Amino acid sequence: PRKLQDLGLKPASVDPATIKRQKITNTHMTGILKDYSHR
Amino acid sequence: NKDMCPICKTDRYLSPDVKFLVNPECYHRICESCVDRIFSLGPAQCPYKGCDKILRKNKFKTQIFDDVEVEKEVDIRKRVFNVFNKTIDDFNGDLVEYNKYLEEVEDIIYKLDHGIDVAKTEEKLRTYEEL
Amino acid sequence: LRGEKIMQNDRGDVIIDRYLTLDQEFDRKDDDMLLHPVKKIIDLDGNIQDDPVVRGNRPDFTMQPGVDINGNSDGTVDILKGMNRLSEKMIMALKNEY
Amino acid sequence: MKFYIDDLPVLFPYPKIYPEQYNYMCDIKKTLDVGGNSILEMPSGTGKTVSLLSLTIAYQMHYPEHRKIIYCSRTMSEIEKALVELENLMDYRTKELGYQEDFRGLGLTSRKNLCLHPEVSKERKGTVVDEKCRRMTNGQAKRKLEEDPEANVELCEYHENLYNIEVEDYLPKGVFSFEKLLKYCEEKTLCPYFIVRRMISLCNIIIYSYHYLLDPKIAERVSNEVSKDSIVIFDEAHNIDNVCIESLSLDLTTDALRRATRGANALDERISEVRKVDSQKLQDEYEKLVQGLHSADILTDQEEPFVETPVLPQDLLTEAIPGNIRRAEHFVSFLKRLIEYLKTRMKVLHVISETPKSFLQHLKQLTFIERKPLRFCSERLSLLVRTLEVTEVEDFTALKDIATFATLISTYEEGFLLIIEPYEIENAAVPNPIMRFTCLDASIAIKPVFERFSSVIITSGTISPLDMYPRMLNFKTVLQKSYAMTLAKKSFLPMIITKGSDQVAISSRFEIRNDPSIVRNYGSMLVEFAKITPDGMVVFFPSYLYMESIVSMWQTMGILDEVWKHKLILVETPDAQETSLALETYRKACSNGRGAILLSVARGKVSEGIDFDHQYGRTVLMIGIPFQYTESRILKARLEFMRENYRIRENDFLSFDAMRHAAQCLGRVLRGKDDYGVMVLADRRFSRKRSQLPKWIAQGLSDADLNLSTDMAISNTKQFLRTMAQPTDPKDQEGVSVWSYEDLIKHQNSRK
Ligand code: SF4
Ligand SMILES: [Zn+2]
Ligand SMILES: [Zn+2]
Repeated sequence: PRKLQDLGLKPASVDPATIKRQKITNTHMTGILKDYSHR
Repeated sequence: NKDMCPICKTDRYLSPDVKFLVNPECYHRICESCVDRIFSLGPAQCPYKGCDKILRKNKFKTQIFDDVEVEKEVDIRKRVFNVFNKTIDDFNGDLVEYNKYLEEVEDIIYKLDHGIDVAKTEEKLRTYEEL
Repeated sequence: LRGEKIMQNDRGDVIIDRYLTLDQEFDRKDDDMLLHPVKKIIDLDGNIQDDPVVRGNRPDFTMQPGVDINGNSDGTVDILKGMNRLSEKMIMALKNEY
Repeated sequence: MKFYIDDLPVLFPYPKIYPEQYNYMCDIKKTLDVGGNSILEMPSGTGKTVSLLSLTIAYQMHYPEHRKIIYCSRTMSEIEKALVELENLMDYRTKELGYQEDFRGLGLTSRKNLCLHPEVSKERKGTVVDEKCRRMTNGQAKRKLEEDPEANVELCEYHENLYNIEVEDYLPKGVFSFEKLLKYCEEKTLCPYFIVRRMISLCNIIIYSYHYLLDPKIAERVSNEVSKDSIVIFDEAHNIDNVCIESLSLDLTTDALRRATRGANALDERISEVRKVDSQKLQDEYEKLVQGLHSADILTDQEEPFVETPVLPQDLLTEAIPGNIRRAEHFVSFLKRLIEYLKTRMKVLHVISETPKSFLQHLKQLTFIERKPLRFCSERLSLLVRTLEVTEVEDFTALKDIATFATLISTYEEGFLLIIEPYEIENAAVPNPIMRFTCLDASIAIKPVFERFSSVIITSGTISPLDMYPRMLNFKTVLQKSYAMTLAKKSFLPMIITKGSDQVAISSRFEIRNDPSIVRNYGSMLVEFAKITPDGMVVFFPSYLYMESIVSMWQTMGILDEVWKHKLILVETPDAQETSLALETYRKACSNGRGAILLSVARGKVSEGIDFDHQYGRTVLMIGIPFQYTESRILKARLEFMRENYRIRENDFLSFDAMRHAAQCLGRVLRGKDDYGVMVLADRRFSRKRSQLPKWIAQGLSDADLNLSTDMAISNTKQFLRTMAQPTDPKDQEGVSVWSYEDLIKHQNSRK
């Protein structure tokens, strides 16, 4: 791709090196409370 | 004959740096690479089918207008105006004479452009440059 | 028909989509049905044709219908025309033979 | 009634007269008697046209000078309204004086609006109609038919029938509006356009638009017929600067140049063929050119030049042809290389603003085109096209733009600029270069009028401040004032809304056009006001693009669904016919009680003449200040020119331009003093523009309404409508806002 760009021709690819990889208190209620953590 | 040199057929896509020059002798488009390869040593016949007029590398220039006919007319106009150059005061304000002179100059330019009387017109230019 | 911009992403229905071109033709026919000479009091065509040789500065892009990168219409004018035609059709239907 | 001024008897067409109307007539008479120009601002709710016509007609028919009258409006619909008013006034005068006094009053417009030919009136553009009418009336067809009856060329029966009768017997004495004129000319197979064009020099009063007085293309022929001592009236003249500027402005596109090249090649081929077969025409034209004759001396009165004179008549050179373009072929080559130079200049990569002198110098350098030959391009092309027998001119239509641009740029150098932009539309994949030749000084086009005519009245309903107009256009006024309507009870409620019901600021700034909070606030305001508005509701948007985007957002949100339950929705569209049909539908919906809402552009076609009164206009929502597009090269150059020359600040001029259109839209709500309406200006930026509004609107704008909320404005609107729905006490307006003859006599006695 670098040579193709140097010669003025659009390169349709990129260098792979640039691809960035990417004591509970009450218990009688146990098993009853659903976790409404967010709203 | 759209975006490639008719001789070497160098397309702009493969040669984005290609630049086409023109020669007043025959106004035939040619790329700088062909000019350098064919005329570096010295003058040579134009590399075209049907054109046998010799030309020199030093005479090449960049095309201004996109129309070859208008480029030819404008260049001939420049050559003529370099010889027939007068102002209104040259005739002491005689507008009739100035208009007739301008008409004569335009007729000469037209004759040179269309090859009506090449020999006589060129001889007249040569004489008037002296006078 | 609801006057909402159609989205290419929406799948729609294959059977009903066959009538879209027929709807275009029906819209043309309804435009002809509604078109008629207008009184000179509110004749806007005469306002623009009063001087047919007017040449000035072309209006800015804010004074022209919206367009996209490719240069074609964005389609927002179509819904405006659709609602306008709906209102015109209702008003005309009021003035029936009865 | 029939009352008396110091020495002038005036017959009013109504038994009652407003104090504002009486004072307006007195001021106009004073201006006419003293000589010079004047600026008058009359409230939109008081009869202005009727007073103007009454006073001017009485003046002309009483004094021995018998000065004619020229009425200049901004639109053809206004011409129609003025003609109707004049007809009513003349009917009253004929009923009161016992006879029909010798009087002729006509309007004037283009062929497209007065053509009756069944095959030529069916065109969508006026240029084609004009070209076909020229093909039928130039005299070429008549001459060919005379020489050889077998010729297939046909004529126009309407035009031919006119030759039988004389000019003085074209129409009977009286006032002919466009509708009545079309009916009469259809019943007698006559051409109204030619009737008017041949009777202008004889009519007592002539009514036309500002283009027929400012645009040199169509103004020279009409102005050569009117008298020099006539009265001149400019009605609704607050937006005359835009007309004056667009009169001398041109735009050239890449497509235009590409078409001009083809036209030039076709012209060269035509010249070659005529040279081959019939060259005596070329020889005769050249011989006539040598002496120094021009289009005026060559063309007959029946025919017209192919290219309309783009410059004012005073700026045209009177000398013979320079000689470079004396021959057909030489001129063709000159024009071809001019087109090539334009094409090669259209390749710039960044905005370039240059003066005509710089453009001419660069032209003289690259090519060898001088200023003087360029100044004669249009005239020479007109003569050439006339002599080449070019009955079909579709190919040559392109050369008109090049001739216009050449004759303008080689003529004017001060107050003009040339802008070359690689991007006509910045939102485009591929560059589309555009070349705009713009006039920056608005006084160049109007100087000849102000010098030719002695007395000029500039009257309007929303022309304020009055001090800037003399500054912008170089003229002096004997008096300039605005009238305060003597309303007995407030009839219009102007209010400014700066924030929505949620107390969030609202504005129509383009950079924040797509903002959910602002869009939703505007939609809520629209729905709430539509719920309380009885019959009609006009919404004016700053620009068509803004209206489109905000309407689409409302459609997505479902606000339009809420509006639909209470009122029909009519939307302004680019198509003029569709917009007219929308207006008709809106009026029908307002009349039948269904209730309607009309969305339009504050600077669009509706606001330039369409008037909403009584049932048609009840509430006016000005959505944002109608500010122009700031990032415009033409507007920026005009602002810089005004700052340098007239010492007008850019912000001041921009605010004036926007407030002028806002007031223009606001003033289309009231016809009489019994009309009422609510005028809401929905933008945080109106709060400081009260001093810039017209006097009669500023007086009605209370201090408590400078910055309101949507809910509080809705409550005020409900209360105001409920109050205005009650019967008025006759005594409250018996002699304080409406005057009878006895009250007028009492006022005159007290004043004297
Ligand atoms: S002469 Fe009148 S009716 Fe005939 S084509 Fe011309 S404008 Fe139309
Ligand atoms: Zn080559
Ligand atoms: Zn060659």
